[PDB]
Amino acid sequence: FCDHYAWTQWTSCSKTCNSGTQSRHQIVVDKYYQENFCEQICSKQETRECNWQRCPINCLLGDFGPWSDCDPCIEKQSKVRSCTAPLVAFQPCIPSKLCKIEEADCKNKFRCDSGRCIARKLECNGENDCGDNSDERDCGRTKAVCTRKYNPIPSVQLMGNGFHFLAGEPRGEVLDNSFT
Amino acid sequence: AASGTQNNVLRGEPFIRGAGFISGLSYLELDNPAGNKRRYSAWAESVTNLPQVIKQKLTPLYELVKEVPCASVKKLYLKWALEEYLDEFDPCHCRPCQNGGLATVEGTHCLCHCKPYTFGAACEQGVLVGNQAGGVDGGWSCWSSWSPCVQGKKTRSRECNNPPPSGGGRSCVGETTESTQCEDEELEHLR
Amino acid sequence: VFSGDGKDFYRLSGNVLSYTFQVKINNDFNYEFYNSTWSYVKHTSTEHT
Amino acid sequence: LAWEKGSSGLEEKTFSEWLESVKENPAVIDFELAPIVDLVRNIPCAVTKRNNLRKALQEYAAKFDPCQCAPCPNNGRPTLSGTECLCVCQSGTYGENCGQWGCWSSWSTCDATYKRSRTRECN
Amino acid sequence: SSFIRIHKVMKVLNFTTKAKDLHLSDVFLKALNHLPLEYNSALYSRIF
Amino acid sequence: NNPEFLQLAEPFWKELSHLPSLYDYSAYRRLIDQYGTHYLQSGSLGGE
Ligand SMILES: *[C@@H]1O[C@H](CO)[C@@H](O)[C@H](O)[C@H]1NC(C)=O
Repeated sequence: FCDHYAWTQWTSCSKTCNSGTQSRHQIVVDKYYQENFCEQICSKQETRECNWQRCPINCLLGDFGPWSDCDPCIEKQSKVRSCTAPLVAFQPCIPSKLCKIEEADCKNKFRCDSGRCIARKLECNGENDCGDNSDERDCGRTKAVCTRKYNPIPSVQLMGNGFHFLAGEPRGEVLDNSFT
Repeated sequence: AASGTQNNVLRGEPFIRGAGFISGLSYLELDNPAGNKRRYSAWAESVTNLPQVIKQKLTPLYELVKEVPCASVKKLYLKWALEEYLDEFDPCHCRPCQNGGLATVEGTHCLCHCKPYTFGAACEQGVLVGNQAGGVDGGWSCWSSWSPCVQGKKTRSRECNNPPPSGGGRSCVGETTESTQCEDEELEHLR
Repeated sequence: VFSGDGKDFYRLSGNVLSYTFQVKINNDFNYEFYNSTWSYVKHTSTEHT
Repeated sequence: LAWEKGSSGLEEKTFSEWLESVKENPAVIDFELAPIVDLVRNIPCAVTKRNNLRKALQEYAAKFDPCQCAPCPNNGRPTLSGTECLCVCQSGTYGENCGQWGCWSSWSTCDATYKRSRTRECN
Repeated sequence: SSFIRIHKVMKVLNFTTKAKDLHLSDVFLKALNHLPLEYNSALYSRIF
Repeated sequence: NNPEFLQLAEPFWKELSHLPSLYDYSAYRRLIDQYGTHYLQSGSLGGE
């Protein structure tokens, strides 16, 4: 019979975020109290923590830096500063020089329509090596490289993703795991 | 003379978000608090067969304005419009809600979203089941008049307001003031 | 896309950067049970003759 | 198995099914690393943009570092994802927020010789 | 009172990536071509 | 990934094009109401 003296309401938390402590206890020393030995078997206080989370410092960015000169193939200017506001915001630029040094990447290999550069040996082999069926577009005859259609390795794409060491979530896809 | 009073009220509100199987777990809560193992496995298979794209990271929507007529001007005006949208109906305007309730703005009306096992007009009744620490947390006030662009800085100066920390709860988390660079009409509309 | 914890095959796109087949699920439970019982009995008897 | 873990008491029946499901679709647990700048090799101008990417990675490591994040309550490893710092909880810890290398120093002045140094502290 | 905590880890099948002549993906090689010639840390951090 | 020529939707692109050149909060308010304030970059799809 301990709840006969109802516990008071929980007091205010001791601090805001760092560390919190609150306690509660209306016990009257009447005949019922002294004749039932409630002093020895019943607790007189209950303590527990409150707001056990840390105190995260507010994300504080810095002022913008000087405008960076632009010489890309796309007229965009960079502006970097060190949250909900964008980290780096790019705007249209006034380019002193437009795109240059544009040429064909492939020299002794085949140039896929999507930009990929694969060896000419991989053309007309009954397999989509470019990704957009560019090599197998109009092949009059193809050489069977594999006798039977086999299934791919399951979850093979997970071992091709990039890894961002800083973020703890590795990254999106960087390598292709369907090419053979 | 003998008198006896019996009163027991038990209510459950399951939330199973499996399109068709979502209602099964909600209906099974009648007299069965523990979830069925087979029903849980069926709901897991359903959730595997249907994604739950919620709980993902966000990015500023106005950044997607890349190749449109008057692209950069429209992007800057959408920046300004999103700022005005964010600060026109921010929850700061609404008065604080009782029992740590969270206020929202739907058009021109405030709504005190009540914690579970609570109800009332302003989340005042039904404090029987709190299961929390308690107190009164802090809430950020509405941003004051913006800076007149003396040197480009900002003059938001978000300070405390009518709901101060009283019940021992933590104060409003975040920066007190803000600082940025005035656009100067966004470099006089991009050079 | 290869078959990972799903259907036979799936087709991605250029705008989509990645598809993942890592199934990770979490859970949490907080069950409580209590009982408070009270019993007070009093009796008296006085006889005078 | 995750659902039955509420009253598992060291269950073993569903362990075989869970192992079969893991063999069907596993998750990356252990792994070795290597610089991503070595993957760009078959582009038109490889060496130029490769050196540019190395410089960009140097400047990004100078900008963002794991030391910038606040430490964790119990030996946690803080990681920087965007503008927030999350603590990686080890085995035996839980919660939303659960020695380590400190921040590097500024690059010293370029001496008369090639030798230029940078100092990190394990504080 | 009683408290029991369990953990486990399985070394399921793996694979070793080849050292050289790795075949890049479509989206990566496409994004890798839009990079400017002159150094620009801002646009280079995007692909990072 | 965010930085690319992401193929926008027909209604989204149409409403973005119908926005007036001069600053007008009226159309941008309805656009923000219909389309929201942010778009998803990355993250899992775990249920609740
Ligand atoms: C008393 O407590 C026990 C504890 O398990 C419970 O099973 C029983 O239903 C309770 N009886 C009541 C509240 O009348």
